[PDB]
Amino acid sequence: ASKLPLVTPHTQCRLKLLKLERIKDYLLMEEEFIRNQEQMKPLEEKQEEERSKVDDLRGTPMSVGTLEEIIDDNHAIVSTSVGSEHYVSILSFVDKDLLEPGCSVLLNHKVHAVIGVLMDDTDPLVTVMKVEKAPQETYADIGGLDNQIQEIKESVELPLTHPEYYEEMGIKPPKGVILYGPPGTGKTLLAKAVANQTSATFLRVVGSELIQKYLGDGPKLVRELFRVAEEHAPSIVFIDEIDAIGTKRYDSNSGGEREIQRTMLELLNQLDGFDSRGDVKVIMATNRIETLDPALIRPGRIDRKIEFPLPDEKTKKRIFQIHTSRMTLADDVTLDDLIMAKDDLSGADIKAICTEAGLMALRERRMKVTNEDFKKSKENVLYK
Amino acid sequence: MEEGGRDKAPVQPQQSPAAAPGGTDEKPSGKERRDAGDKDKEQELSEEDKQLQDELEMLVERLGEKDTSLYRPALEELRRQIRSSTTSMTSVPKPLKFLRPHYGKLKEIYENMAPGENKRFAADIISVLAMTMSGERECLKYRLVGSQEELASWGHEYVRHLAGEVAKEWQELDDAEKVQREPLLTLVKEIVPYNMAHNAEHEACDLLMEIEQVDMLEKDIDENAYAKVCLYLTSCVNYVPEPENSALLRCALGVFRKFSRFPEALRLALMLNDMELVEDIFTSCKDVVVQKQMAFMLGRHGVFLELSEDVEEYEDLTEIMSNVQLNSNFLALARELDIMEPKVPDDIYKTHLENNRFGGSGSQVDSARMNLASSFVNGFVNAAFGQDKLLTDDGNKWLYKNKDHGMLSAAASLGMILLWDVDGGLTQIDKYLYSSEDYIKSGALLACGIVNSGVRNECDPALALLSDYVLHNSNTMRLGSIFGLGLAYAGSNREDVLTLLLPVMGDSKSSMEVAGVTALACGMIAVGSCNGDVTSTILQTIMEKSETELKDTYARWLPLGLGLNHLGKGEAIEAILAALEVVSEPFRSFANTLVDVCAYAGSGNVLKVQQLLHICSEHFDSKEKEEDKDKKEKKDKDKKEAPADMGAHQGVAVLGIALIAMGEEIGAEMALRTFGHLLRYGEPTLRRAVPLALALISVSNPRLNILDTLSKFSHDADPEVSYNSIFAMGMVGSGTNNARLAAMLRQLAQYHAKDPNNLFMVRLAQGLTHLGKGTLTLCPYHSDRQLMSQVAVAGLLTVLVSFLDVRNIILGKSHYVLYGLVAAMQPRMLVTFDEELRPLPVSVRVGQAVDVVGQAGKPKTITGFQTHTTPVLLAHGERAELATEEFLP
Amino acid sequence: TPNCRVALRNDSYTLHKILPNKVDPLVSLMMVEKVPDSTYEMIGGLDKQIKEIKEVIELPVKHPELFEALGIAQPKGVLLYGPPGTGKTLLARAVAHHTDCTFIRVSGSELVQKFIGEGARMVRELFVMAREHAPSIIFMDESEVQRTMLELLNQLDGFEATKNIKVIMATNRIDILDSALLRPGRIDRKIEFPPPNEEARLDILKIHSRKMNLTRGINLRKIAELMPGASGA
Amino acid sequence: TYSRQIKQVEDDIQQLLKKINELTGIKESDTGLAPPALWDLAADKQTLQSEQPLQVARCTKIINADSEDPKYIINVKQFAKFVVDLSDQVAPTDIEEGMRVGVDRNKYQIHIPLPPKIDPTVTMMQVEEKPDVTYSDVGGCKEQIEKLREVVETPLLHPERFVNLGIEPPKGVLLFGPPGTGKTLCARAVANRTDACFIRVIGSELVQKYVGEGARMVRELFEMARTKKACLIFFDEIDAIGGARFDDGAGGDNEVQRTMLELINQLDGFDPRGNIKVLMATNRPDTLDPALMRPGRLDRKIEFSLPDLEGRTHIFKIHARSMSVERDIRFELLARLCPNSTGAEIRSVCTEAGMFAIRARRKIATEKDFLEAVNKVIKSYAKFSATPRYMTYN
Ligand SMILES: Nc1ncnc2c1ncn2[C@@H]1O[C@H](COP(=O)(O)OP(=O)(O)OP(=O)(O)O)[C@@H](O)[C@H]1O
Ligand SMILES: Nc1ncnc2c1ncn2[C@@H]1O[C@H](COP(=O)(O)OP(=O)(O)OP(=O)(O)O)[C@@H](O)[C@H]1O
Ligand SMILES: Nc1ncnc2c1ncn2[C@@H]1O[C@H](COP(=O)(O)OP(=O)(O)O)[C@@H](O)[C@H]1O
Ligand SMILES: [Mg+2]
Ligand SMILES: [Mg+2]
Repeated sequence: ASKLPLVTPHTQCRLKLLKLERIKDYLLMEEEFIRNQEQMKPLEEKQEEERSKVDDLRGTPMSVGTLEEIIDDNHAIVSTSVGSEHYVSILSFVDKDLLEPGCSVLLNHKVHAVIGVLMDDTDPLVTVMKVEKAPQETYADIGGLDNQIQEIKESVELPLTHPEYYEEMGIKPPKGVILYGPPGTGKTLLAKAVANQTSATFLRVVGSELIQKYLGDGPKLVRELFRVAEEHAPSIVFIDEIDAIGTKRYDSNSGGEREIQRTMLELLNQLDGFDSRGDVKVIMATNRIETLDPALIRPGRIDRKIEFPLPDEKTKKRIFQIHTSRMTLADDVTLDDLIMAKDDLSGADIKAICTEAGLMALRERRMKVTNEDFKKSKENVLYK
Repeated sequence: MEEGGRDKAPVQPQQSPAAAPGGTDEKPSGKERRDAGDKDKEQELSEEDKQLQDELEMLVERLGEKDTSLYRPALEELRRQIRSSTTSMTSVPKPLKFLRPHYGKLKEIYENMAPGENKRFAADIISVLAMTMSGERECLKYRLVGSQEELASWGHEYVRHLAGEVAKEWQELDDAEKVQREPLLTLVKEIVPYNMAHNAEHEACDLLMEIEQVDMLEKDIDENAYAKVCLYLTSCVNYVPEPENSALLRCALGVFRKFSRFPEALRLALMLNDMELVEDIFTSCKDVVVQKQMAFMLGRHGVFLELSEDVEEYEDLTEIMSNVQLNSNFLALARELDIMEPKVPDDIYKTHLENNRFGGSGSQVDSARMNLASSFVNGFVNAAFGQDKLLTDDGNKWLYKNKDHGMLSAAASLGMILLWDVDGGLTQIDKYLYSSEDYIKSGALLACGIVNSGVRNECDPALALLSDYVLHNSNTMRLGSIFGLGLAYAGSNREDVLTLLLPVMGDSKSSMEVAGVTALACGMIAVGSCNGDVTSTILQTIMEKSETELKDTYARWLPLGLGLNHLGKGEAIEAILAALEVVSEPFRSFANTLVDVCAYAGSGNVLKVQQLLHICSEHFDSKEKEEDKDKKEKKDKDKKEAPADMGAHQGVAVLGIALIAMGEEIGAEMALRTFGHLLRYGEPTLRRAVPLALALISVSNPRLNILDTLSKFSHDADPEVSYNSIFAMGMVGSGTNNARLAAMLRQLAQYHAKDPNNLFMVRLAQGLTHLGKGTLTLCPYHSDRQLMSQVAVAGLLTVLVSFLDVRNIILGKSHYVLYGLVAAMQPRMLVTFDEELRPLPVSVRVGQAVDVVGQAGKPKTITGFQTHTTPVLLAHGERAELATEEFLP
Repeated sequence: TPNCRVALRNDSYTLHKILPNKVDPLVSLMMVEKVPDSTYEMIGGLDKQIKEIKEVIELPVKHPELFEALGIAQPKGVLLYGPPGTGKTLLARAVAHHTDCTFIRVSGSELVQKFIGEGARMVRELFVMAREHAPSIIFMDESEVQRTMLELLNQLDGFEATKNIKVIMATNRIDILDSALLRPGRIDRKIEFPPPNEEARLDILKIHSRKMNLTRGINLRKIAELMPGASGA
Repeated sequence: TYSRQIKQVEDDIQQLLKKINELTGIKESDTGLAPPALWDLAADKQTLQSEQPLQVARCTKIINADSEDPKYIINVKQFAKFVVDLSDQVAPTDIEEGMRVGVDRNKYQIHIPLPPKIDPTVTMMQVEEKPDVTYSDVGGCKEQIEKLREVVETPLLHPERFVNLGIEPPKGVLLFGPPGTGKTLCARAVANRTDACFIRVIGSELVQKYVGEGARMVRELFEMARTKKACLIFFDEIDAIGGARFDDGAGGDNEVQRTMLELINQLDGFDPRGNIKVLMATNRPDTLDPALMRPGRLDRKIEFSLPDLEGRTHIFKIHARSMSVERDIRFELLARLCPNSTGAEIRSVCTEAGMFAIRARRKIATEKDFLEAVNKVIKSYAKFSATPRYMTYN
């Protein structure tokens, strides 16, 4: 039960013999120590006697109150659910430690004295923003990039899995990572691969839903966001499409662009607060890297800037090989004709043509996908 | 299921061993050549430790086991070659041919004959050959033979050499961490007669390796912290010749054979003092070894370096005696006046600030016993050369007011002002000595015995405290004149002034408050010989303690100096010498557990602890032996303090659990002392658990037990953020916890931790876990606080200056001849290396690096850089010579 | 059960009994909205569009393995488009009615808001009720709808593991929506809804003329010729 | 050799820990109670003593007194108001008007005064705790450090050299420059060195939903600032809390301007904060209102510019001291290669240049590793660089 942290001898050596046999000595002494209590203590039982005595102190109508201050000599001002508030005292089975301003407590029904504290069932927004399971397959699903993969493992994964290199180097990891390029080139996809890979708690928020309809609710949402991200452990915060805070204007926003601006001010703090930040990693992505404020883009707030180019054809054929792997491909087709059909197709375009061609197969109930499926498929996808 | 096809090994080893009784008689070639093909194929096809699924080793013995039992025993004409082909094949799978009762019958194949040169088919293979089989030999077979049949037949004589070539086979194959399996052979082989195997592998260990001396060496001290009595007796004297015969590290001798000093042989460490005085190299390691012999773990040595070559290295002994003691002065003279420490810090009484405004008004606490603690505004903060010129007026104007033991207290504070001094400490006493007062003169001359602590020069062999002693017809002109002499000469083994203090015991004077601390003076001097001391104690114990039924003045004081007269050995002879000495009524048999367990300061012999907790556990005790069970609980406070850390969390998971919460008297009255006898280390697992039962007062009991654990709770040194927990307890201590008996005690508690800033390493664990006597000087106060009647009159002789073996704080020290280098240090957490891959990662707290004399802390291990290599002693010892060397381009 | 009413004595607050089952926050929601529940039998001449929508919605519930026979991922997004009054709402209601899925449209209203949360600072809080009625379909009308759909698809692009949840947006004039929504990997199928011809005006007269008290001999062909294709409304 | 013998004898005592730690009583993991071995002294006494004699004493708020008689006027949270009385245990002195007091439920009389309401979202931005940034780490701007530090701490550490000279030291100071220049990092050294209440304020936190709601947070902030002896108030990104009043037609951004005006009135006009020192920090100072730019509020106007050469070399010595490098490199060449750069960018060159050593297999970076850092961070990331339109502060 969290008895001792020194576990380092690791082998059949004798620090373990003397030390594990030392707590073993004090557990023979502990067992025969407590053995005299059940041997020669018939006065009270104390396993439930004094427990039932506490349960006879506290009444059955256990009211739930709220903390707003603390005075140390076991009395404080607590608020009832009505709003009228008291100056009750605090019991001695209330282990004054989980008492913060705003905490849910248990009061008496009669004199409303502080009986116990209450575990919080938590805000649903944490479960809203928390990614639970692994999204999809690994980095082998990606293909073609092979350089920025080393960059992202370099900035995120290798600091996590090997915290030896940076200490023999005498260095800290690079802080901020941003992603940019043309749309549909794998920016979200690589983040799915990282969410597959890591063991840190992973958070994802769309940049569009940063904006609000009430005044200051944006920056309050940012503050409680980084509260949530900090209060866990070594985590990863992902933000997609942060240009959308600057591009579009919506009529739900009661403030103008001079509320969006203040939201960017509070975020601009929360990347680079004077406070000790902690073990929080930030991964950002957009396709309009030129629109936003470069004060958010400076090194110190974002260190590594990673461009995603359009696929060259050699890489394209690899992507065809990926998205046509487990499908019953008829031999009629030639992928090299399908490569140069569009000069600047994205990685999403290939998967769109493959899936839509499979839909053309399931129109005719067949099992293999033929050439004219691709011939009308590129007409369906590309041209409209 | 892919069976058949390649099944040659379940067919031809199924047929030819089956036709081997049909091919032994009347077929002379098929008996032996198929046995040769049964030996090289089972040999070569099982040498590899990657295919542990051999094709015969789990296959042939469905028929080959009964064929073996009808092959080796049922043949009866076993000749000279067919034993080397038979018992080399039938001996390899036999720990897995048989089931778990193989252990009595490893010999029905092997003892017929050990075939030849058994390692020839055990060269490449690590432990699947027979090393597991030889572990099965030494586990059960050598235990049953060598229980009372050590000097024996083939089961010992060849087994020495089999257990020699297998033991060198551990240091033959790889130099892996299977090397450390060899003490698991050398220990489990002949557990009590460990000498005969350590002779068999000590010279093989001499020819083994020099790089394999460091982890084998810490392997042997890695048992030799503590053990069973005979294992600690034999393995520690076998521990010594490894840095002398094989290795030449040769500088960690005295601090690691202080272990091997007391229980083994008192002349063994004297012969190792001779081994110190043989290796006469030059001056660095020779200096550093004999540095620790004065004021780091022992004394009684300053008559042994007067040989015929007194120039500088045999003239080292005076430098050991007082010049590096003057370097311990030079700590606060040069290297603590620069950092923070002013002439009068004074600001902790200033830190008692805002009780005038914490909810109401103030100027209400006007108790006269508050000035007993306001004397420690002068007393506690003036350690480490905080000398005062007309800033002792809080003891001067209280010195002439009332409180006669306070006239003892303010004059007694001057010794705590001038500590580790010889230069002017006798002169700072005389400016307040002359007052014609039996209190002022005995407190101040009692502080004369405090100033010279660790000097043992001409200060008072018979000079000052003999003149203080010879006045006596009355109070302190009798008492305080022996305690400063036992305190000052507590590190000495001089017999003459011990015999000057022998008629103090043999006086049979009615001054019982003097004759009680007479044992607390003479017990502090010697721990070995002079049974006439124990005779003089027990004769007054019979002449005074037998014809009475009174309080703990006898019990807390008279046998405690006998525990200090017989401290520190596991031999269990002294328990016969003293437990059969006061065979008596049980209130005089209070001393049954004194000398029995005071000899057991650090070990593990838990069979002592079952006779420490099963005789008198509680028994509901209707006011009969609660004090004897509080002393039976008092002797639970050793066995724990230096046996290498690992014990604190379960000590608090014992005594924080079932006496203090679910006991009657032993817990609620007494059982908190363990947390001020084991520790002053500091961890939240009990520092945040004792004010859980202490912040509540529980006034039903004799409430100065819980308030007795208030200041004691605050006993913990290495000052911390505990000003919240103690300042809230004294702020509620303003109204509650009434000031008529504890106004000395609350500010005693507040001033105890951070009286100064430094000087707190008093916790009996030096280097790694060496003793350094944190028991003869720390003991009589924790023994002294059991009942009461000593917070006001009698125990004020003890509550001031009880523990005074304060062997400083720090280890950041250069000690070059010029004193020009600073350091190259890097303080961290306690060590993490026992073995890992290669360069054993030492510890994990890389983020800090200093170069100066700065603070120590307990769980710290300090290394460096710059290619300095620390070539002096390397382990620990806080006075590395720190020379440098540059064969590293 | 959590979120259940009880009876309760008052003097000691001892738990007394277990009343009914209250009401699911979604049943209240659809009761507020009151979509005009529909079926295949009130569809006027949209049969090829029915054959389209069966392939995207009907098939990946009854046969999810059938796409694993082809190694392709199941579609998740449907865009419907055409002029108003052309059966979008009854079609999307009808398909969910016949495949037995919880037809949940979002409007962004604030009477809806109290059944979603106290503030529900995202749109994503709907997904608790969605995966609680997990075989369900999300519906949308005609820029806040357009960002809303992006916030849905960015979740079920792979970040949500619960299946059988699909979205449907219906509008007109497909060029004026977002090009990021027009990224070709995003939308799975787009279906045009034309104005009715002389054939498809006739059967809506047939179906919708059922519940009237007629007179024998009507010649609705002439009337469907007289209406030059306004819409189905 | 004793492979299972240490295993099962290890395991039955590691289990036998729990097998009697159930007999202790640590179990029945709670919903908010405490361990059984703790409060055991409020077991029979305070269970009947902190409960059965001890009241509830509901807390209220005073409206006013009246003359010649106590006859106080109370006010409570929702209910009515009363004519109430003292207890005998209180003096009539500290029952001043506008005060919260503890009041019994039956006679409705006053037992103890209370501290006022603090609105603990203001208490959240009290820092309680200090960072670790040393003035050693803020190298390159030594005279800015000195000219700041003489305003910040010298009256607080020595309030006699200003009194015996006979001057009032200045009370307000703002800090401004391009981003990443060391402004926030410079404030962390002040919060490191000081001792008084360091109450931080980030300006975007004051944007509230209601009308005038942020102004009450300003008022409570300066009230608890006035409660202390000396206090330090930190401001950050005050462009959000106000640029200037510009309003026309449809009144926009008014709610920010009312908060900014309340900040003006709390800074000056009718009894000065006294022993309260403020400290602002912005990116662009051009937008700020001139009445806020008036001295008496913003007396010191410390510039943070780019380091000339030697400040840069000193910054290389700061961010480069604690990493395994080739010994015989020079930094002066690198500071020649960085004309216009921030300490953030210099730090990124250091922390990137270590990663170049981590690329292949080495342990100590080289001069050409530094050269691989310079063209990347400066010249490859030179497309954005964030600096030039902030040099003109637009
Ligand atoms: N290099 C690639 N290899 C394989 N698939 C790819 C590649 N690039 C993109 N894709 C496919 O394109 C789809 C869209 O990917 P993703 O959303 O990550 O691109 P994006 O740039 O993030 O898009 P957006 O710009 O809309 O955010 C993915 O499901 C992925 O399967
Ligand atoms: N003189 C300097 N010495 C060392 N490091 C510096 C210096 N100036 C800036 N830096 C580095 O730049 C980073 C940014 O510091 P800081 O947050 O104070 O920037 P700033 O000037 O406040 O601009 P912003 O408002 O954008 O943060 C810090 O992490 C620090 O490491
Ligand atoms: N093919 C059809 N058959 C029957 N009714 C139709 C048809 N098309 C449209 N309607 C009528 O149009 C109305 C629904 O319009 P719809 O297209 O579903 O939504 P919207 O017009 O908002 O896109 C209903 O009242 C329905 O009766
Ligand atoms: Mg994407
Ligand atoms: Mg800043």
